[PDB]
Amino acid sequence: RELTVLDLHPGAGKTRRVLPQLVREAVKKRLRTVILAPTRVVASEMYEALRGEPIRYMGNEIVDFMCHSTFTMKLLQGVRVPNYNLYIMDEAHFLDPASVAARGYIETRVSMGDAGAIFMTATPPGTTEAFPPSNSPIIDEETRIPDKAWNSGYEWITEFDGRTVWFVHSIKQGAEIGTCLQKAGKKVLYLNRKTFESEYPKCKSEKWDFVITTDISEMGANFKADRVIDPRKTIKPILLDGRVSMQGPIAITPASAAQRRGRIGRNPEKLGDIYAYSGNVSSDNEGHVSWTEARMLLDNVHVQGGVVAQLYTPEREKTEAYEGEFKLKTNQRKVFSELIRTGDLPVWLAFQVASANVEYHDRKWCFDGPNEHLLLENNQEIEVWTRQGQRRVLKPRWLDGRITSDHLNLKSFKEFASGKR
Repeated sequence: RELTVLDLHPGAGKTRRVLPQLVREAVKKRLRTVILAPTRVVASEMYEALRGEPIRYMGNEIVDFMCHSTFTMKLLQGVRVPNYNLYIMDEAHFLDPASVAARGYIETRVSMGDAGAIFMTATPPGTTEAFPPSNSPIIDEETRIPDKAWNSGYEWITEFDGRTVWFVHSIKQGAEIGTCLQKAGKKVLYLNRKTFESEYPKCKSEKWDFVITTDISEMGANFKADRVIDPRKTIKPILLDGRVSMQGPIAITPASAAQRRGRIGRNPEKLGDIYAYSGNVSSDNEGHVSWTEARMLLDNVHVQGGVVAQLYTPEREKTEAYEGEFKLKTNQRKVFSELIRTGDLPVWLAFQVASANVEYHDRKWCFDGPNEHLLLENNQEIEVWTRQGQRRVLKPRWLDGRITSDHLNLKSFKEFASGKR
């Protein structure tokens, strides 16, 4: 039937209350259903909320549940995916290109009349409110926030008896801020994609004064906190002159800012909660490779009885690509899908390699580019050791700034270039 968008503000219980209602209805109506979580952590949260329900996690069951990226990767790999009657997408504002492609694919099956869909999120695509409702009033305090260690000033930060979640634009920024806070006698927990599964539980089992987080905590994380500090900065990959570069710190989106603030003001009986913020929000993000990458994904997804999925309607404004531009042949597509899935390469970079007819196991492109593609970290080249073992430096045929944007990306690419994956 229909694509229903339910805007439900942070704390409204999308997962804990609304999702079970939706599931019970779909089970009763005998609708063949998929539930799409943005992350593995949300996935487990949903599981807990949905115990007893006949759900298939990725008896008999007509309801499946998996991540956005799993969904669109299955579609890319051409492994059969059910012709679901109902698609429920959680956190449908998520800008990960796999989420953007899933939206477009889902809206297509709806427009073709194969299915109905429900998109859930506080901040629907096309909408722009940085200060959504909350369970309890939030004090919004525009203020000056340090971007680095400080020796003096900023006493509003440290003279605070409650718990604060501070969003940083990078793991690196988090280390320098967190360390300054620890030197000031504060107990800090660091949350990023490396540290999350072990450190996040500690937010419940330990006493803490600050959580220093990257944007990983914008959706997957519930804190019992009194304050969020949010400089509203990110670093984003921008496509320019046939290469991807990290540009920032730049303003975050209204959706992200709403998610960040949405960490507090969630107990109806608790009034003191503060959102201490600085800077603007921005929807000017067409330069972000993310949108190009969505099209690279979607151009390579088959739709039975239909044609190339366009992006979700309010997101079509984000790209100027023509239908089928990024479509690959069968074998290039396999390479492309595995460069992403197993290689852990960013989508745009995987695309460059695959469309150049490079085979998946052939890593020579990681070393034989022009000198202008010499990768640097801490201002120095990165010497690696391939499968045979002698002196090569990282210098890819195609330049994607994400390779060296943090230590997790760099280590993953060194492993890839060495032929480990």
